[PDB]
Amino acid sequence: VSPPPPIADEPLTVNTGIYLIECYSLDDKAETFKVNAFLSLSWKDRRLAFDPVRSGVRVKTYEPEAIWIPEIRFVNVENARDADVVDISVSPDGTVQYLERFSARVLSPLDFRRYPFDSQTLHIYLIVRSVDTRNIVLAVDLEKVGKNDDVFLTGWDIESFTAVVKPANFALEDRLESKLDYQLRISRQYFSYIPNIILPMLFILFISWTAFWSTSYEANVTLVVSTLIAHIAFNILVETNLPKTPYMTYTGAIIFMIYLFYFVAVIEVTVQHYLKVESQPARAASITRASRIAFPVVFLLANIILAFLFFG
Amino acid sequence: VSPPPPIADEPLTVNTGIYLIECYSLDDKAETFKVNAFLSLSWKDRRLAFDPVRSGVRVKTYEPEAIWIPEIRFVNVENARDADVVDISVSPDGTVQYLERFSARVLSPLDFRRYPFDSQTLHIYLIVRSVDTRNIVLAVDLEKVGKNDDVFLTGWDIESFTAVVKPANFALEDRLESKLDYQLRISRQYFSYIPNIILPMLFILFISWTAFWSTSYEANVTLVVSTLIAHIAFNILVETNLPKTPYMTYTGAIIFMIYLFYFVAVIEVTVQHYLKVESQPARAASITRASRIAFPVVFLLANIILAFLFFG
Amino acid sequence: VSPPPPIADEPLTVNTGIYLIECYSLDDKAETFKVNAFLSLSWKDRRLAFDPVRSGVRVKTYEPEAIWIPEIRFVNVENARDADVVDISVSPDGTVQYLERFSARVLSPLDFRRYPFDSQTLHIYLIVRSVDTRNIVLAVDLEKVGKNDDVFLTGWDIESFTAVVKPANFALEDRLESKLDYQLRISRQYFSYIPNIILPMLFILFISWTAFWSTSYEANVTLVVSTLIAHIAFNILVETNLPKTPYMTYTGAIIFMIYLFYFVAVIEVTVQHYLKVESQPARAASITRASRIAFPVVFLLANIILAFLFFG
Amino acid sequence: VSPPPPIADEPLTVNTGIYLIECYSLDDKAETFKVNAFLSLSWKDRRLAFDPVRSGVRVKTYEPEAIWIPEIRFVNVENARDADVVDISVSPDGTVQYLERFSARVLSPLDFRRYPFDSQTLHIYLIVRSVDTRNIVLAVDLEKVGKNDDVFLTGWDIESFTAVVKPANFALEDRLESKLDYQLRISRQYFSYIPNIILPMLFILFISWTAFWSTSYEANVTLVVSTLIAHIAFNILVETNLPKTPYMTYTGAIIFMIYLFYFVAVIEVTVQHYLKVESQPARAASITRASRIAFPVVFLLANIILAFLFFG
Amino acid sequence: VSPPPPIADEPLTVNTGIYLIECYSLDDKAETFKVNAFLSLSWKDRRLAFDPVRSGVRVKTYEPEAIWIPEIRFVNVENARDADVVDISVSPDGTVQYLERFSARVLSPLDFRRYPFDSQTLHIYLIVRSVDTRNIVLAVDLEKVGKNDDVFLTGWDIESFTAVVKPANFALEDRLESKLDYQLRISRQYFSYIPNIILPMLFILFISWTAFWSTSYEANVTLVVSTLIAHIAFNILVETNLPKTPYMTYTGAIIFMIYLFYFVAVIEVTVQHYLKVESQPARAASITRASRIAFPVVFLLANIILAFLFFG
Repeated sequence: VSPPPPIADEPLTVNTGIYLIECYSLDDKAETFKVNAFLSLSWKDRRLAFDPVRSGVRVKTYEPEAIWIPEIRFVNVENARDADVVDISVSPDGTVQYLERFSARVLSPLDFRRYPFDSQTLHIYLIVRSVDTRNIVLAVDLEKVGKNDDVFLTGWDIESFTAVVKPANFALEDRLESKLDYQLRISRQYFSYIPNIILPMLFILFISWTAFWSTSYEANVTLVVSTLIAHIAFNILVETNLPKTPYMTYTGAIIFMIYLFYFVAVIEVTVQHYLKVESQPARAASITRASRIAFPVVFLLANIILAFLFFG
Repeated sequence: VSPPPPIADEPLTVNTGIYLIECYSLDDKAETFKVNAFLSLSWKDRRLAFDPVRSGVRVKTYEPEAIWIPEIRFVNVENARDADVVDISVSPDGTVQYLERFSARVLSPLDFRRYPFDSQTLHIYLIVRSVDTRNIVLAVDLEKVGKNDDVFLTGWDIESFTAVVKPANFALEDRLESKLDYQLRISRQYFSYIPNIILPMLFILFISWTAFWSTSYEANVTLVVSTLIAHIAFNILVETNLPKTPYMTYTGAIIFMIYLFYFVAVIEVTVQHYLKVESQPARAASITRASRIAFPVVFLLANIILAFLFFG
Repeated sequence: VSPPPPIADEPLTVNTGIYLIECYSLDDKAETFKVNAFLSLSWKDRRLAFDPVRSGVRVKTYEPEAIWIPEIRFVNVENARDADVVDISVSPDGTVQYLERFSARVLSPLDFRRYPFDSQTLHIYLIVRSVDTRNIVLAVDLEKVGKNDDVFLTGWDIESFTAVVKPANFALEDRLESKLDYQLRISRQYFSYIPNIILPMLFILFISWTAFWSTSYEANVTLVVSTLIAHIAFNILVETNLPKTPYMTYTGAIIFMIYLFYFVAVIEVTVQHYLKVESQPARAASITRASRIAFPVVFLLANIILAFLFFG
Repeated sequence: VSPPPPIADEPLTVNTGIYLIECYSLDDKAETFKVNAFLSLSWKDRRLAFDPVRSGVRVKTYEPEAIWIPEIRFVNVENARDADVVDISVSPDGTVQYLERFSARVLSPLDFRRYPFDSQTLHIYLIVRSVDTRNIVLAVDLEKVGKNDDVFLTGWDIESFTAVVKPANFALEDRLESKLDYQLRISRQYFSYIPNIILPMLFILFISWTAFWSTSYEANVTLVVSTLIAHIAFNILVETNLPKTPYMTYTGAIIFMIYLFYFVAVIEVTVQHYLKVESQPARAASITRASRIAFPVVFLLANIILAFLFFG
Repeated sequence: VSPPPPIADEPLTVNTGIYLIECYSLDDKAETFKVNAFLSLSWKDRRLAFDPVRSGVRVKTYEPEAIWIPEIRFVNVENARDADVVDISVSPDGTVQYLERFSARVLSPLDFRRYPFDSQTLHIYLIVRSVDTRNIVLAVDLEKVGKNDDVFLTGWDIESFTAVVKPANFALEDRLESKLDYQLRISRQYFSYIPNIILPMLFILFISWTAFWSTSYEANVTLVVSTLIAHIAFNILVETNLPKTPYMTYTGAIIFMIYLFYFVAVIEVTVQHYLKVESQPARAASITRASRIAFPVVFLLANIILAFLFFG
């Protein structure tokens, strides 16, 4: 029951790693996802061993639950994980092997700075409660690095799983060596969003620019205002896909720019009508001809500037 | 309590099968459904038997819970199933019969590539934890294949239940023989969707094509833009039935095509008005007469191409 | 603890019945409702009795929990019911009385074929697990038939509670005598729906028919298309009351007919304008005068046909 | 453990009362609210006493949990309450004092007949399970009547808490004396609703009445139909505040009247245009001048009639 | 097990404090947030000590769970907290140290009087149950004041954590010394709301004011009414960000003012048209020219008045 005594005068090291089996339910609204995987642990019990038997009497000895096992916990998942022990075995000179399958609901945030073309990083953290004087300093073994189990996440793809680092944890300067970090890097598949959220809005905006080829005030007014109403309705329609956030994003900037363009178009139409009424047709014609070219060029330049600002 | 010893030098085989009673609540948003059924198990205990009695002293002997029973689990359902044992009986030469009714919330995904005319396949998986050296390799008996209990699922129909296969499970090259697969094949009843989601959108689109029989710019502009607004409003209305997905589907392609058609109609109306203004009525009349026939033919051809692309 | 031995050579019969106290929360979206009631049971223990005492030493003897009681379960409610035993008493020649109050969340479907004027039937099912050889065949006593407790359900009314029948249950040809059926018949109060869902839609539709008294193309186009937009907006507004279903209903047929009428009105307006443009005013006037009478008559005839089709 | 024996030949009376501490979360959709309060109980143990000690050896004696305490339950709250015992003390001649703090989720319905200016009444019910022959008939003490703890409920105000009555409970003519009733009377603060739900709708309706000062058919048609669309959109916007109910309310009647007024306005505009077309301008002018005054007067009279009908 | 006896004739004082680790999920709809922190406690056990050992036999003695520890509870969080004891140690002359990490779902309300530019204050309350005669009067130590753990809350910022005060709790004049108060002061980051909720509404309102530069009745009517519809649609779009409240706020006043401005604009347009019809063009021109300047000035003055009224 008791942990191995500090005979080696060196903290016990526990090599550990996880192996993914199936992950799913990565919703953007609650920043939650489910992970099912297999967790393995190793030991540094080489100086001594409670069962150092090496003869053929007990080949591949397996220990019961009475032997000591480390207790680890995930600091992100709410409630507690469900683990079922499946394999315990002790080799000569200690170094027992302990495998199990678990399930948890990790809590990791997302950064929607580049929502359609963003890359996220899901984090996994675990710690071990120290006992007596010797520490339980953890390490990582690259043989059981994980993944490689044909696991697929819909709407995303996986490029790496561990990139193992050991950041120094800090909690009121507690007596903890470090905390293990597991960073699942993913990328979004953005092709489906182009015909669904991007192109219809551009088509609606381009429809409103046909008012520069007409001289009817009523038709121009109807076109511009009804196009604004249609844009607002489309924004209501696709409000679920767009992320509600307390900071500034790319799509929000695009939408604000579209609103500004609608306002400027209304102003231009009113100015043209007023100039035509006061018997100055040449000025109105010149202004309309200039705007015909000015509007798309300014739109493209502003889009390029935003793309260079929002993506480095 | 202990499993039968390996006397036959052959892994114990457990014939098993399930019999549906009632299934319901197949919602498309969460990809969840509830299953209540009866699970039966058989044994290969023919080499020996803990109760091999064959005389008339104990006719149709029934075993208590102290005897060993296999432990199986469903890898898809969250939490755990609720099972109530209803019948245990031991025959001569072993071969005990063990029946129960259970309930679970299986987790199976859906593929909405052909949402209105799609066919799904719900999956059931179970495994058995091996004990000692002999394996618990599973099999299937066609006598208890299941279904045939007048079970009905609303909005769908059932064509098959098992199509029994035994895929070789893989989890870090573990020592598991295989995993049982149960595939419930279903098909959707698509008749109700035609008057509810399909025909109104086509009527709205066809309303906008009447602008090719008129020469009033204001009336044409009002017709086309208000029809676009009505289309967006209808899309908002039926957004619950249409499935939100991260890939490309059939209805999404149709909707994008409808948006493109609206844009082209606006462009054509503007071009006709501009040509009429510049004192070229013959060209405008010819363009309108050509478009009157061109638009429906192109729509039909594109629909045929999409139907051949999205259905093989 | 053990059930009465089969001394009478006849299966033990358990007379049973429930008495409603309060039912509520009948939501149409989840097809769920809550029932609180009192359940009573009787016995056929007349051949013998474990406590057949008839003297005045123990007047109105009450048994403890050690005596055997039948175990029943509801096959519709998820999880389990909460029951608190309140009265146990044994009379001469057996025939004990056992009363309790329970609570459950029954699962019963609804058929929205005639949603505004429909009549539903909530179902309650229970079974008893047989022990030994004698059966526990159930029956019903009309004295405790139930209801009659001033219980009111909002939005509905109650006309009957039991209509006691005993359908022969079937589950893989199991050894079960039958299953008790309790059918709570209810009817909906439809008066509130007429001024809320029906009349506004008819008013909107009738507004669009005023275009047959005008000769202005722009006014007619604006009227019809804006009325279509208003109809779609109203349908969005009342989408919660209308039931989402995978089959064909009455309101859905009415809405599809309204869409068809809008399309035909647009076609008629376009035809009239085209005929007037080509210097044929008499034909346009005759067509408009004919349509003025044709539209309401056809609407009424189609409504009558639908009412005779959807209600026998 | 056993209750006091019937020595006085009179049922034991338990004086009881509750003292509010904090109440919150009064949502209109689920008709649920949370109550945290302190519950006190008294006894009629004056004929005898299990601990009738009156000397100075044990001043202010406090009893352990082994002594008998009444068991009460709330018939409205689902699941069960959470109670923590904080004070037990026995005085000379019995009359023990028992205080605790509890929490529950009471289930009380609401009547939205006068939704903006309504007064509700939350109900609390509790009963005691009788033991042996003597009854546990309950009473009320006005000293601990409750409230008076600076408790505030947002959106409402409190005018009374108890108005203590003892209705005679009825459940299959059971042997229960009565049931305690606690009626928390509240009133809604209606000032915030006037600028939020009432005034904008009236402004929208009044906008549509400007069509009686114009002679342009197209402008009148646009005004009336677009105002109808705006009214429907506003109704969609404020659909959460308005209560969905299966009976007739005040706001529903107002909304139906507004729809009727829109229909009559459309009819009047069409009639005026038709009369003007047929070379009868005097009749159209007289009708418009009459309607200018007729519409507001009829609206006001109908509002007064509805206000007298819906409020006695 | 028993608390220290009252040897010092002075109530035992328990110095306490919390140290934040991570807080998240501050949603405005449910007024809920999650707190994970470390709680420390001190003792006044200086007069005596159950383990007053001061020799080197037991250096840094640690007590087991058998020793007495105070029991505290949070009066705001529903259900109960999850605490894991991590450190117990007894020093010479008592003064034990007891640390743990906990988690809870605190219940604190919010005041949306100045929703975009508001400052909230989350509250934490705890009490201790007194035992015997000596009190457990609590205090605060500024060394462990808390925070200072690089904790960040999205959408807000933190300026203070404790501002320690000890309000005198009142509950039916109970025997409780006081209740500890912990006030986490936060401020909202309002920059993102300006381009998302404020500027588009102002642009829509300004679009409607271009009707004062035109003399076409139909164009003015279309502009104003369609702008009103667009404003209602935008209000529907941003209804989630705006807080639903039963009192009067700043944004609600702004929206009501915008509705009033729309109504006045409609009235002005109608008056101008009526005056122009009756052959009084000079009066209409003067009224339009006056309104051109009057509308923005009145809007700005009303905004300034509201800003001075709603912010002191």
